[PDB]
Amino acid sequence: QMVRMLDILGDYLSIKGINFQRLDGTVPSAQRRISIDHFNSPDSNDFVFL
DNA sequence: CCCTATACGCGGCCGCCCTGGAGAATCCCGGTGCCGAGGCCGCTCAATTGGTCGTAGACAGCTCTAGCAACCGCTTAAACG
Repeated sequence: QMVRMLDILGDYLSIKGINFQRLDGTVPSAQRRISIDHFNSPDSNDFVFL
Protein backbone atom coordinates (compact mmCIF):
# COMPACT_ATOMS: atom_id res chain seq x y z
CA GLN A 1 0.00 0.00 0.00
CA MET A 2 2.85 2.41 0.81
CA VAL A 3 5.72 3.15 -1.57
CA ARG A 4 8.07 3.64 1.39
CA MET A 5 7.68 -0.05 2.19
CA LEU A 6 8.33 -0.62 -1.52
CA ASP A 7 11.55 1.37 -1.04
CA ILE A 8 12.41 -0.81 1.98
CA LEU A 9 11.91 -4.03 0.00
CA GLY A 10 13.72 -2.59 -3.03
CA ASP A 11 16.77 -1.65 -0.96
CA TYR A 12 16.64 -5.08 0.71
CA LEU A 13 16.63 -6.84 -2.67
CA SER A 14 19.33 -4.51 -4.03
CA ILE A 15 21.68 -5.35 -1.16
CA LYS A 16 20.57 -8.99 -1.35
CA GLY A 17 21.69 -9.41 -4.96
CA ILE A 18 18.33 -10.32 -6.52
CA ASN A 19 17.28 -8.87 -9.88
CA PHE A 20 14.11 -6.98 -8.94
CA GLN A 21 11.78 -4.59 -10.72
CA ARG A 22 9.44 -1.95 -9.31
CA LEU A 23 6.25 -0.11 -10.27
CA ASP A 24 4.53 2.70 -8.37
CA GLY A 25 2.93 6.10 -8.96
CA THR A 26 6.22 8.00 -9.21
CA VAL A 27 7.37 5.86 -12.16
CA PRO A 28 6.23 7.35 -15.50
CA SER A 29 4.34 5.26 -18.04
CA ALA A 30 7.31 4.77 -20.40
CA GLN A 31 9.45 3.18 -17.69
CA ARG A 32 6.39 1.17 -16.61
CA ARG A 33 6.14 -0.17 -20.17
CA ILE A 34 9.89 -0.90 -20.08
CA SER A 35 9.54 -2.78 -16.77
CA ILE A 36 6.53 -4.80 -17.96
CA ASP A 37 8.21 -5.71 -21.27
CA HIS A 38 11.40 -6.68 -19.42
CA PHE A 39 9.52 -8.79 -16.87
CA ASN A 40 7.35 -10.52 -19.49
CA SER A 41 10.29 -11.34 -21.76
CA PRO A 42 11.12 -15.07 -22.05
CA ASP A 43 14.82 -14.34 -21.35
CA SER A 44 14.13 -12.32 -18.20
CA ASN A 45 16.59 -12.54 -15.32
CA ASP A 46 14.17 -10.71 -13.01
CA PHE A 47 12.79 -12.74 -10.11
CA VAL A 48 10.63 -10.40 -8.01
CA PHE A 49 8.39 -7.54 -9.12
CA LEU A 50 7.11 -4.96 -6.63
C1' DC B 1 125.65 117.64 72.29
C1' DC B 2 120.95 119.21 71.77
C1' DC B 3 117.11 120.07 68.39
C1' DT B 4 114.25 118.43 64.63
C1' DA B 5 112.35 115.73 60.95
C1' DT B 6 111.19 110.56 60.12
C1' DA B 7 109.69 105.91 59.54
C1' DC B 8 107.55 102.17 62.43
C1' DG B 9 104.44 99.56 65.87
C1' DC B 10 99.90 99.82 67.54
C1' DG B 11 95.58 101.72 71.88
C1' DG B 12 91.08 102.57 70.57
C1' DC B 13 87.04 102.57 67.50
C1' DC B 14 84.20 100.54 63.93
C1' DG B 15 82.39 96.72 61.05
C1' DC B 16 81.62 91.65 60.04
C1' DC B 17 80.85 86.25 60.98
C1' DC B 18 78.93 82.35 64.04
C1' DT B 19 75.26 80.42 67.49
C1' DG B 20 71.47 80.43 71.16
C1' DG B 21 66.47 81.03 73.58
C1' DA B 22 61.71 82.92 72.93
C1' DG B 23 57.56 82.99 70.17
C1' DA B 24 54.43 81.51 66.30
C1' DA B 25 52.12 78.02 62.99
C1' DT B 26 50.46 73.15 62.71
C1' DC B 27 48.42 68.34 63.95
C1' DC B 28 45.87 65.51 67.16
C1' DC B 29 42.24 64.70 70.67
C1' DG B 30 37.93 65.46 73.34
C1' DG B 31 33.36 67.66 73.91
C1' DT B 32 29.31 69.01 71.48
C1' DG B 33 25.73 70.20 67.74
C1' DC B 34 23.21 69.02 63.26
C1' DC B 35 21.42 65.93 59.08
C1' DG B 36 20.00 61.26 57.42
C1' DA B 37 17.87 57.36 58.76
C1' DG B 38 15.53 54.03 61.71
C1' DG B 39 12.04 52.91 65.19
C1' DC B 40 7.50 53.89 67.60
C1' DC B 41 2.71 55.55 68.01
C1' DG B 42 -1.94 57.10 66.51
C1' DC B 43 -5.70 57.14 63.10
C1' DT B 44 -8.39 54.38 60.04
C1' DC B 45 -10.05 52.26 56.02
C1' DA B 46 -9.62 48.34 53.26
C1' DA B 47 -8.20 43.42 53.49
C1' DT B 48 -9.59 39.29 56.25
C1' DT B 49 -12.78 35.77 58.04
C1' DG B 50 -17.01 33.54 58.38
C1' DG B 51 -21.37 32.23 56.47
C1' DT B 52 -24.97 31.94 52.65
C1' DC B 53 -26.53 31.16 48.05
C1' DG B 54 -26.81 31.31 42.99
C1' DT B 55 -24.71 29.73 38.94
C1' DA B 56 -20.42 28.95 35.48
C1' DG B 57 -18.49 25.62 33.90
C1' DA B 58 -16.97 20.70 33.99
C1' DC B 59 -18.84 16.42 32.55
C1' DA B 60 -21.49 13.13 29.87
C1' DG B 61 -24.02 11.97 25.65
C1' DC B 62 -25.47 12.14 20.67
C1' DT B 63 -25.00 13.96 15.68
C1' DC B 64 -22.74 15.96 11.66
C1' DT B 65 -18.74 17.85 9.23
C1' DA B 66 -13.76 19.27 8.51
C1' DG B 67 -9.08 17.60 8.71
C1' DC B 68 -5.20 14.17 7.99
C1' DA B 69 -1.85 10.52 6.41
C1' DA B 70 -0.60 8.24 2.52
C1' DC B 71 -1.46 6.80 -2.00
C1' DC B 72 -3.29 7.38 -7.09
C1' DG B 73 -3.96 9.72 -11.94
C1' DC B 74 -4.06 13.67 -15.56
C1' DT B 75 -3.08 18.44 -17.10
C1' DT B 76 -0.39 22.14 -17.77
C1' DA B 77 1.57 26.15 -16.44
C1' DA B 78 5.24 27.62 -13.62
C1' DA B 79 10.04 27.02 -12.13
C1' DC B 80 14.61 26.15 -13.42
C1' DG B 81 19.08 25.68 -16.10
